[PDB]
Amino acid sequence: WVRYEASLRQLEQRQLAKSVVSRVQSELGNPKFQEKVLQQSISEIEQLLSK
Amino acid sequence: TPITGKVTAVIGAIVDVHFEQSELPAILNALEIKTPQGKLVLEVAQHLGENTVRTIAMDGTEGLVRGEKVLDTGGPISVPVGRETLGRIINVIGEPIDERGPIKSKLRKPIHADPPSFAEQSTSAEILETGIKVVDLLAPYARGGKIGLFGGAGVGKTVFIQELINNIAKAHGGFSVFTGVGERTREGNDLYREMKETGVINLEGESKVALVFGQMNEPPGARARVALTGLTIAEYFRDEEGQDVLLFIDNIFRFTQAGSEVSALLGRIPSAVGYQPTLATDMGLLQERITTTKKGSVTSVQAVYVPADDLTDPAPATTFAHLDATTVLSRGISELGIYPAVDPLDSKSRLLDAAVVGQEHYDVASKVQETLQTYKSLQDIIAILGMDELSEQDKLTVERARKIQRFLSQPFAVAEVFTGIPGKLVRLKDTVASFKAVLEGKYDNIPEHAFYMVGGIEDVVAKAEKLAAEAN
Amino acid sequence: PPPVRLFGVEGTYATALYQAAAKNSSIDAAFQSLQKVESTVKKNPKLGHLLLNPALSLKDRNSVIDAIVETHKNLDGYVVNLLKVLSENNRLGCFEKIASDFGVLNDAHNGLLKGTVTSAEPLDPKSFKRIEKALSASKLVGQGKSLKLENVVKPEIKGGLLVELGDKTVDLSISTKIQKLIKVLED
Amino acid sequence: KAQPTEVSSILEERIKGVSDEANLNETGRVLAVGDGIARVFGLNNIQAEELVEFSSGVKGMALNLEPGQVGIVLFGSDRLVKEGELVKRTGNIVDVPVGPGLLGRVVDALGNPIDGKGPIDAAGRSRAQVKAPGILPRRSVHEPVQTGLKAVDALVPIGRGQRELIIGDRQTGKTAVALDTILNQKRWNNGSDESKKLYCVYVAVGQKRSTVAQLVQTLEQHDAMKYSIIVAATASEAAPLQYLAPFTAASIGEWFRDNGKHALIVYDDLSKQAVAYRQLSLLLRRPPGREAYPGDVFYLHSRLLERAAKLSEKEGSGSLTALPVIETQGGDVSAYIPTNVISITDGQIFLEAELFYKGIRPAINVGLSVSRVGSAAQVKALKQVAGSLKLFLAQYREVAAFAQFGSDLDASTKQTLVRGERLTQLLKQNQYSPLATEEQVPLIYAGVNGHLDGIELSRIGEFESSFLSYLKSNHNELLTEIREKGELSKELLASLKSATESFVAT
Ligand SMILES: Nc1ncnc2c1ncn2[C@@H]1O[C@H](COP(=O)(O)OP(=O)(O)O)[C@@H](O)[C@H]1O
Ligand SMILES: Nc1ncnc2c1ncn2[C@@H]1O[C@H](COP(=O)(O)OP(=O)(O)O)[C@@H](O)[C@H]1O
Ligand SMILES: [Mg+2]
Ligand SMILES: [Mg+2]
Repeated sequence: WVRYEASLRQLEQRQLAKSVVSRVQSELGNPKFQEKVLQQSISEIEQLLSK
Repeated sequence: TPITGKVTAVIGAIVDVHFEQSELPAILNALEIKTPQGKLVLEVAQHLGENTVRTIAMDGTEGLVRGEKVLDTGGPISVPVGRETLGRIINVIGEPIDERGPIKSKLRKPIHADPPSFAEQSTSAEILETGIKVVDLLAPYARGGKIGLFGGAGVGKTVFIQELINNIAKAHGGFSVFTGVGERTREGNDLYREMKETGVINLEGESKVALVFGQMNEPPGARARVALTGLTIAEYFRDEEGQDVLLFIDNIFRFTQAGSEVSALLGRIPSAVGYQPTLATDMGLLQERITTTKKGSVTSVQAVYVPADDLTDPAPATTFAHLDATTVLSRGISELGIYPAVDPLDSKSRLLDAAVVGQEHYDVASKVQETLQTYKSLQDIIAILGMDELSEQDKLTVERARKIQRFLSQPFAVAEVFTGIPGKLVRLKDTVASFKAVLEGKYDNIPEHAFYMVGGIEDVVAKAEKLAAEAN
Repeated sequence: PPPVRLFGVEGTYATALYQAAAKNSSIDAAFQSLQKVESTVKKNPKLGHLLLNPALSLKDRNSVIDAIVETHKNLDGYVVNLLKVLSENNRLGCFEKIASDFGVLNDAHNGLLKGTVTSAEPLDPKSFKRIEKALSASKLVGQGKSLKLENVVKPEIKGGLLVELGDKTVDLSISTKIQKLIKVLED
Repeated sequence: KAQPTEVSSILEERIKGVSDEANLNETGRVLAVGDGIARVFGLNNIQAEELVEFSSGVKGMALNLEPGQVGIVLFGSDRLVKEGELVKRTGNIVDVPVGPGLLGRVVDALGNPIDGKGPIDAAGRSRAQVKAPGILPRRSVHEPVQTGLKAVDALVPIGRGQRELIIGDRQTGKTAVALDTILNQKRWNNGSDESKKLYCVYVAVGQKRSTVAQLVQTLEQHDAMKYSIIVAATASEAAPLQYLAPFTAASIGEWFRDNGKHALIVYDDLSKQAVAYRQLSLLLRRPPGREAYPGDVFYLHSRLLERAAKLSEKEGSGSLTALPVIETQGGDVSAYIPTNVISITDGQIFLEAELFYKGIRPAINVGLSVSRVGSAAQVKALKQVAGSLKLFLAQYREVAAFAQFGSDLDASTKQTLVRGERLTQLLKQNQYSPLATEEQVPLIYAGVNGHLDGIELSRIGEFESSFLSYLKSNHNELLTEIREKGELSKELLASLKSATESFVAT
């Protein structure tokens, strides 16, 4: 039973991986570029200023 | 203004440093780098050009970045010398391996010096009563000369070195220096503990031996240059102190192995069977720096690890010609039961002269060699043709040779736990008399096993009596 | 010491030329001469093939040199010497490379450090200006030098930027970040 | 689940902090790749043997630092990495997790958890390349290692801290004797005295994943996985993984050793490690030294096996017993790699193929198998009985060869020959059968003391079982006395003599 539960955890983990990659593919289609570009441009500006 | 350089290339144990000035350090100069864990020393090997030179790392190039500051000492690697080094473990860079504080040596001689000239060569034929039957019989050891202990892996080379140390250094009287070149650190620890127990090393008092360890865990440059460091210690002890130096260089073949090590990455074209092209020359200066001069003497005791028990390998073959006394520890005798394994034929010394060891000793040695050679020649005859299918004289010679080979076995005090018999010692005159009596056939009726693991002829007759009593 | 380290025979001549120009303090003249020579090479595509030819003889290489030298009547007092050194060393098939490393040496010392702001899409020019000022004001290889960042539209980046400047790139691309969570998700 | 979410959030916050801190502190552009070695530009001030992060995700490490280009060996498949990939450096020397959490866990060369049992909890990170302890930190090998083989491995022991070699051809029993030793260590690591526990660590380098899976299955079948680390690099991953896995196993071994604990490490089949280094050096622009092998193979074996040592009481009295394994071709112990490893070790254990095919499952040749702990670093009960039995057995072999050479006072008429043949037949063992030290003295004592003259070679196999049953059924007094004392005294010697000549009639 404990190894069956370990296999259950492993299959839950791989199903989570499939969900993550599916959501990544979904993000590859939706317009999610300009806002994040501005966000990490500000992040890199703050990184340069912090030093 | 100290000479400063910047590291450009780090290839394993090979480090390339460039100096932004015309003042380029000379070859063999010591280049120190301040590492977070301590100090790393580099020895210049070649001048590659463009104000860049090639160096050999004395320590592992841990965390070596390109452009790290390098400082040139100005001269070769200098190690502490004098009576202070006695009873102290000496590293390749001279730093005290032991944790008994620093070394307050008055001088720090460089490890790269010219060998003594031909004029200052005080050759001698003095005998050395080591206490081992075979070496005292067939290849007598020369006091103040160079000593060889050729042998393969697992043949007793380190055991023979330890036994020789125990036998001689205690009664040597003069100073000595043990030099570990590319050997196991555990064996060095055992040797250090044994000489501490026997009184040769006295931490709280006076010690007759200086310890230099370049153990086989260390980088190739350290293995190559520890022989030079110990040689410098021996040279200072011989010249300045004027004492008979009992130099015990352990695994001298590791020097040539490290030379080939650095040679592959130095750009040198490999020599035969992959050795370094400059093996002959560099080992020539190293070995010729050991010699008997007018100031004193260095009795170098070297053990050579022959690769694959192949005596035709260039390094042991040239060490044969670059050495006075040879003691080959053949594996074929080591596994035969006579673990002393000193092959009674290729183990030759220049002391085998009628005017040196005496006419009787020379005759005895020649006759025992004759008997053993008859045994080797008739090995196949006994093997498949048949021992009984042989002449009476040939059978008698074969039996005498077998008895002699069994007699060549001698228990060692350092190998008491190994052989299980106390390591008794035998004097040269006793060995000569016993072997002369044996060659006369006075002990033919005695079984061959009586000569097994015994010392003098008294031990032989005692073992014969005890086996007769126990067997009845 | 030359401003930057150059390696290989294609670049040893460049740093030698830079060292020679440093003695005469005529780095600008040598630079302009090299640009004129490579412009002449681009003017005649056959001439570029002439340079790259390794079988072309010593007299023919010398004739090519006099051809490229007689125009402009002299490129520079030293770069013609470098050209004839290349001829006697048979290195006319690398002159574009030597000019490349000499130019790299030029921006190394003249305060013209170059950067590669690579992105999946062409960089918006309003956002382009924001990148320039921040890195110029920052201390990343900053000792009073200008900056020449240029957008590098590549498909390897999923999105975002890799601000590259003097052996310094920031792992700010969103592609590397989404992958970095994947291995730990697969634990 | 709940843990992946918070773990991911924390680690990506740390990732953003790293990206926003000091840029990345150095980078590089890939110039070449292939066979697990990658050239890269940049990295002007990169540390030596330093881990590097690749954009694709493959790990790396710096064996070579040329002017301009940097020699990086690829830790994993080289398929992912391409030209122009940014190569971030981790800022530290190559490390591996070390600690008590690695017990019961299988990890790769880099120390990442590969068994899928969860994250690795390590007290710290130790460099894969660590200088071996010096002369004074090292201590003489005196504490025995219970091999549990009921063979020459007992009469000539291993002891705590020895690098006892296991030479022989493939499928001769090297892995077999290694696993028997690991299983036998359970009897001592299942207690509470940490001074006698031997926390094993396996190095399954150059081993197929099916074989290592069967090995770990056998380990946990005998409840041996609780104390054994299976840090290894299988044949699936790249050559640098194979090259580094034994060194990181050595790092774990020193962590156990530097903490005062005793650990047994078995470098299983270092030959693939040597040829993996060959693969690195061929395309890393290091010319080979001898016999197509780069010269530094001897040096790497030196640094890797000399780290295995017995620490002194000042350093914690820890032990790092090593069991190196080499796969020789055709029994050629005179080949290069043999010569170096036989010269790198403290004795060897020969396993010829002919003895395995003859029927002797241990298949160990007594004649050449030597060690530096003869009648030392043993229990004491076995060391007094057979402190010099190896030389006697070698002489028996020589005389038996001599006996067949010519018909003389030899063969069965030779007491030495009879004793040697009976002892050689005695020294046998079945796999997965760890035998304790207490049930080993009476057999060897009967062999050495000439009590097996009238037992016959064919009946010695039954005599072993009968004698062991005799002790474990109706003579457990002296057996338990030997086990608890760890030595046979005059009383114990007399009792064992009583038992042996009482049972000689049966
Ligand atoms: N007199 C002896 N009796 C029994 N065994 C010996 C004797 N001398 C040496 N040995 C064995 O030989 C081995 C020494 O091997 P050695 O030749 O020193 O190897 P290496 O030359 O590689 O150091 C020891 O392990 C020891 O067991
Ligand atoms: N009593 C035994 N002792 C040792 N090995 C045995 C025994 N009985 C069977 N074997 C077989 O011997 C093999 C040992 O091979 P092994 O030594 O692991 O190969 P390698 O030397 O390549 O690692 C095992 O696969 C096993 O099936
Ligand atoms: Mg040796
Ligand atoms: Mg195996």
